[PDB]
Amino acid sequence: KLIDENGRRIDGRKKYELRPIKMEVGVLKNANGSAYIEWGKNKIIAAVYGPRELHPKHLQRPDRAILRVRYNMAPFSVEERKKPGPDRRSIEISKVIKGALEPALILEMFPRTAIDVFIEVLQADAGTRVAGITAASLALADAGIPMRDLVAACAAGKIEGEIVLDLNKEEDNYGEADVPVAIMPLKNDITLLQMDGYLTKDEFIEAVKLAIKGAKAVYQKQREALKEKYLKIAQE
Amino acid sequence: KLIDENGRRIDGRKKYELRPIKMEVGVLKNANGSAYIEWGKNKIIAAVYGPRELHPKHLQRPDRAILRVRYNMAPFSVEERKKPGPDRRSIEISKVIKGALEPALILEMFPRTAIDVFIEVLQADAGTRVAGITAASLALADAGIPMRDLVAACAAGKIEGEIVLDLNKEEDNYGEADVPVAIMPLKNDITLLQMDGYLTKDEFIEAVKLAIKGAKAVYQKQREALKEKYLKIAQE
Amino acid sequence: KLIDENGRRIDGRKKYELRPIKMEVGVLKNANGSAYIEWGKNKIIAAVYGPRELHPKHLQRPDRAILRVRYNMAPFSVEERKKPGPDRRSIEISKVIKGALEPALILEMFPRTAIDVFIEVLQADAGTRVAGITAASLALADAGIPMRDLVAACAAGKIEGEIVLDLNKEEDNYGEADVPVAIMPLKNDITLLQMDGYLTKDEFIEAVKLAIKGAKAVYQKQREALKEKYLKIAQE
Amino acid sequence: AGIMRDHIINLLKEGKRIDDRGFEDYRPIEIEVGVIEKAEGSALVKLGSTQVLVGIKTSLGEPFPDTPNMGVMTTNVELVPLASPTFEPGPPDERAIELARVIDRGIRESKALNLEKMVIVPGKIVRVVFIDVHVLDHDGNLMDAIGIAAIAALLNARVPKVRYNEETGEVETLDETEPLPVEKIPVPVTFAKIGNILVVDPSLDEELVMDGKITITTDETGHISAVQKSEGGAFKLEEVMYAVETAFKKAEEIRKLILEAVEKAKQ
Amino acid sequence: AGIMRDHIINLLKEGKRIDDRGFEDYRPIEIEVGVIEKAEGSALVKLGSTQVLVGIKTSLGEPFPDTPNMGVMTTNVELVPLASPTFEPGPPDERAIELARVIDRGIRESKALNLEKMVIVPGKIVRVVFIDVHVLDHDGNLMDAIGIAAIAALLNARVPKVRYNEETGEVETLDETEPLPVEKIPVPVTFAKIGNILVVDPSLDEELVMDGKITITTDETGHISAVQKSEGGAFKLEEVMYAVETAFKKAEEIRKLILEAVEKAKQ
Amino acid sequence: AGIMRDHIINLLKEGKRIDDRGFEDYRPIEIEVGVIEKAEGSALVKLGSTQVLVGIKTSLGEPFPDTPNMGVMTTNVELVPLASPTFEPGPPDERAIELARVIDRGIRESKALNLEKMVIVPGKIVRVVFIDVHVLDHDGNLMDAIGIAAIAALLNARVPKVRYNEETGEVETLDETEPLPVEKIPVPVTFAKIGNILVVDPSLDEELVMDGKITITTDETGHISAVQKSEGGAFKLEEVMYAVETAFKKAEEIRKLILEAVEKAKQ
RNA sequence: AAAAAAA
RNA sequence: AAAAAAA
RNA sequence: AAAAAAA
Repeated sequence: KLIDENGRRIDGRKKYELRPIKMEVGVLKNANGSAYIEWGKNKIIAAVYGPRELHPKHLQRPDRAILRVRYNMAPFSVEERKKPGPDRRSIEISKVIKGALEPALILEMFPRTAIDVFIEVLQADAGTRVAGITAASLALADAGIPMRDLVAACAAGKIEGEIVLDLNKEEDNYGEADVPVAIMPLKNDITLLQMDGYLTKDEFIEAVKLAIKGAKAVYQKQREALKEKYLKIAQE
Repeated sequence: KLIDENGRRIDGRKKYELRPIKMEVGVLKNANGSAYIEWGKNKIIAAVYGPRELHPKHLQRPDRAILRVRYNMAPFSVEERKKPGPDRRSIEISKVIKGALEPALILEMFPRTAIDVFIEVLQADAGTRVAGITAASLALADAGIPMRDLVAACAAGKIEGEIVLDLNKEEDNYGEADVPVAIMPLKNDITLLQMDGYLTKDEFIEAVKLAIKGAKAVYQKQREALKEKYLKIAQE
Repeated sequence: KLIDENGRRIDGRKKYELRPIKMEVGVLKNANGSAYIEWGKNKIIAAVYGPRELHPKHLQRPDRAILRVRYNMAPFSVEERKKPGPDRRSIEISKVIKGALEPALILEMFPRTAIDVFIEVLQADAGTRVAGITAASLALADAGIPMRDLVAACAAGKIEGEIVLDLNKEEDNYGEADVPVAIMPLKNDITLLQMDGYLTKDEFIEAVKLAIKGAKAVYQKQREALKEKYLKIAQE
Repeated sequence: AGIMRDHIINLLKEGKRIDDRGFEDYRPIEIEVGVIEKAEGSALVKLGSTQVLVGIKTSLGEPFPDTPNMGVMTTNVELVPLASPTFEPGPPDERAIELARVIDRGIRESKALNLEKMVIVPGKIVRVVFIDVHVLDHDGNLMDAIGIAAIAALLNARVPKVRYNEETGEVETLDETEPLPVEKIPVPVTFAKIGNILVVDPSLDEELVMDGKITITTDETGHISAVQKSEGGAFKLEEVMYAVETAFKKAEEIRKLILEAVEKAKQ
Repeated sequence: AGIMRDHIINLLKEGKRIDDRGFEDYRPIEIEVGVIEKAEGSALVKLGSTQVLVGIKTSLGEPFPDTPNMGVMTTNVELVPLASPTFEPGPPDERAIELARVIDRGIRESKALNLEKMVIVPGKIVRVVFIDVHVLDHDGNLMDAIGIAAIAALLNARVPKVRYNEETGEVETLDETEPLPVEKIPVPVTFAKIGNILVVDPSLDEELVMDGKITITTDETGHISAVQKSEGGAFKLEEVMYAVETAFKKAEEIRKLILEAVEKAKQ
Repeated sequence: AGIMRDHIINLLKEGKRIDDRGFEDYRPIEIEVGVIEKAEGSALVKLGSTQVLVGIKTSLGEPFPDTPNMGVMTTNVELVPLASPTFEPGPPDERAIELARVIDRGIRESKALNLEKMVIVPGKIVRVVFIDVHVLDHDGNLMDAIGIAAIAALLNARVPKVRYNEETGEVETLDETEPLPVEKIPVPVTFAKIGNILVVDPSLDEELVMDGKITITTDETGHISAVQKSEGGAFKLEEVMYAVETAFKKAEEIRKLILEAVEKAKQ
């Protein structure tokens, strides 16, 4: 305390300001598509393989690809070294990130295949899941995977009684609510929505609307990351 | 002490008295057959699936179904919360319960299939394995699985130098022997026999004979549980 | 200290003396080939199965057998009881022992199959890996597996500033380097080479050359173990 | 099986559900509390044919280094193989893990179990509360069934009175029991989005065809203590708003059943 | 392979077994104790071609909260992949677990290892005894081979004399060793039921065709310390009675071999 | 795919590698240290397209019973699935385990991290150093990339100054940081043997066709702190000698890049 | 084909 | 189809 | 295709 001075946050961000975000696509040689995101102190890499052969066969769906997501934090990504392994949290995040990406994907285009999304969090600082989904979309697009839209994501939250955009760790730690949202911006289709905290209906809804504005500005940044890539190939 | 007064047990049961037993068949929607048993303070549910497709194929037997048993205690079923997971004991009990049920089953009727038996112990109080086998038989019969006989089971034991029927936890805890038996009552075919303790030959044999009389009275109760079910379908 | 008196080691071995080694082939009924080795206080059994059907199929190679190695220490093989389980060390040893044996094997002779090598260390006392590879070769030969050569193995090491042959536990414990080598002696082909310690180039090379002389004398003992076996079958 | 989507969607178009429920109706609910008498608390909940048992077991243990002033609560969901052919033996899979965490969050973040009132010796000895969820029959809507059962079991829980003896320095566990400090009654309410329609308390057949799902957990005080869009699909902001509002309404109807069950077991 | 059942059953009808053994004969037994000199005790047992090694390792540790007056004994059976193509790497499967537990029970429940004589400081420091069973070649009858080896290894065991120094309050581990307090010699005897015939010490080929199996573990004192009908099949009460009685007889013949091996290693 | 061996072997016969490197050339190396600012140390290393990140995190913990005078170092390599389609999720497989151990050995056995200078209270409180290796893109030669990254991250590491307060008896963690006691710079250099030719820093395409591989890890002082022939194949004694000698040369060229990166991050 | 939450 | 090194 | 027993 105070996470909101007057009316500035500990890093000097205003209530509706995002942390600095940099994203880049095509950062891995092995992966079919990849994106790297630095979102505040988050440093996150996303890879996609392929659509690819799905073995065990039993897992195959006859009409469509399956999406598999693994979100993982590197041991050195958090203040207290994290034992490698997944953990309940990373498994749940993997689940909601899959559920965030799946609707953007035209999965029936590649029957019987897997699309594997990997999110490695190299440094964590609150908002890894929304920054992960954001890099994941980029990686899917980077993989040439046909998509209805990108998925852009951003968290809004409550700190010191006030609805704010894009919590950092400190703010989330001492905060009253964290509300990550992912959207497919073109149709305003919410593919991820979580709320950890305690809000009134009105608070919650303003958080979601705020988070979406944040997601929309992240979406501008994704498109620009994609444009960047298409300018790179336009050479020569 | 004293687990045997004169000549009454702590709950007032005589030496050859069973705890109160209630059993009911068809208690689950998903399972192919199911039975619930309240045997003393044991509360146990048994489910059967199906005969069903057995994958991995390698596991299939060409001439017969396989029986698979999993006995499991819920964390809150015992005085000290039990970490979920199986444990050596529940794995061994699963093994002997399979070996208890298998002979009752006409497994060659369904080549290449699995019959999966699940015993969940919701509250434990000594005799879960024999009460589990008993509900398991009911669940197998409830599943329409052709059987040579039901398997009924009951434990006898030694407390304060005396052979008694159907130990409760206290009695088993401070007891000298526990002797669960399962039988196919029609042919007096013993499909489960264990002895944990230290007995003379004579003691052991009297325990087994006693346990069988207990199993036979449990068997009456199974048949009655099955009759109950066939009266229910006879409507209208 | 002193692990080198003048110039004798704690068990009275000279610097270039091996511990007492006994080896015998065909000690198991189930395994396709087996060897037992007592090398100092090492007591190690190696088994081979077969070439045999390799399931899961995906693992099969179309042109060749695969070699799989598991090195394992029994709980009671070490001073402090070793929890059963493999461990990083036994997994790495399994890996280098496979990489030690593989080149001796004419794997394309048995496409799509597995050759499974098992090394159980019943008592450990430094040099289990080289004694394991040595018994493993014998077990492979005992299995009638066509081989370009036996693989013989021996460790050399540095104790009290001096390059010595075949460390025992004490010597390895208080030693400056341990250098196991495995060779296919006929062509002087080094199939295993490890160095744990800190040596000059010259030290390291003399250790390797020494270890090879040790491996060559172990190789004489393998051949003699094989001769022994062929004398046994020559009856009648 | 896919034949089912079309039937379900089309019925939905006619304002109908396969079992004749309204879009906002729960299947019949049965809550029975204190059924595992060995446990400190318990609740058997049935949402139609979905059945879940929750047992509460408590002990005394050390708090987490970071929170020496809070008792401990931990939530585990076992999707036991007997409950569903989709449930395989083994450690919790992502479904079980998400159910546990969302339900835990609903309780934790509303402070429905007040962990601060579970301290015996600050920094050393606190009450440890295991919420152990045994799903017994999966016929859809585990999330709500598990949260209803969890909070009903916590309300049912009677735990040994514990006293720190100031003179011997020992903690004494008494025979007398007391409730847990349960102060709020969060209830998850869960909707399936099927096409452009949300339907509360989706049965398995509805979950089989849904596009996506959203759970809103709310307490008596008008607060939301958890939200979880789960599975795929997408919701419109106005669908969420609808869900939140309808949640509060359905949660309240459910809280009444919970309090009734809780009170009945004291009869 | 199934061709084998018919041959085995028919031979059995003629009072014969494939290896010309009587129905009540063990295959040749070899017991050699103290073979792993690093361990505190050990026994290599061969029942025909079945071979199992057991090592005893002891240390000092805390007793279990509930039993501050008892040392610790724990039994593990490793069905090592080298012993049998049916043995796969990994944690103990149900076969290994049942073998461990039945053999443990035979020793535990007969108090053959007297845990009360393994206390150094009540409630704080007791001897911990690991019975580690390494099955080296599975040619049938692991249960008896493992129990014979286990008790022979315990009889072979020499453990550091330990003294609680009353003045420094430290425990001192001395060089002098002493036996473990082994007071009974439980021996499992195991029968295969093949058709209507029980045959003691079934080889693998007999286990392959048996209907079921029963193990009776008895000590010198005429007591049964474990019984385990294992695998499927069914026994008649009179078959059990026969098994118990024949067990005591065979166990005694085996105890003599155990004591002899144990005594030989002291030569 | 096997088409590739023949092309690679034949090019090798003409003194050529697929990427026009000499037999003794590394692919371009990029070392960037201190990239994970939350960690105490870190290094991103690229050998061509192989990329590995290493993070150093330290805490204070108890030393191992046997070594109360040494801090703790532990090395883990995660072959994360994103790095390679050959990398599957789960605990470290033998590749990851061998990489960790060989790299650990290179550091440990050269005392490059001096564990003796990591003691706070002998026998009770030492620095614990986790070398956590996150392989991000596997394009061959993980061993060298991981060792370069590991030692560069250790050189980059700044850890809280810690003082044992002699009066309160507490350990105090200060804000001021200090380097770790890094005293040597072991660098693994790794060769692929392809036919009769060794080629340093094998790319994946070369690893795909190699016969075998050997890693020599050496420090500034002319000492070898680890050697590991890995995978199959066989080396001649004269190939090893060549490898050792060439290692020292290549390690030195690499040490210069490491020191430069390390120094640059202090700019 | 097995004592958490936050990061 | 998930705090080591040595033994 | 990896420190138990009892409950």
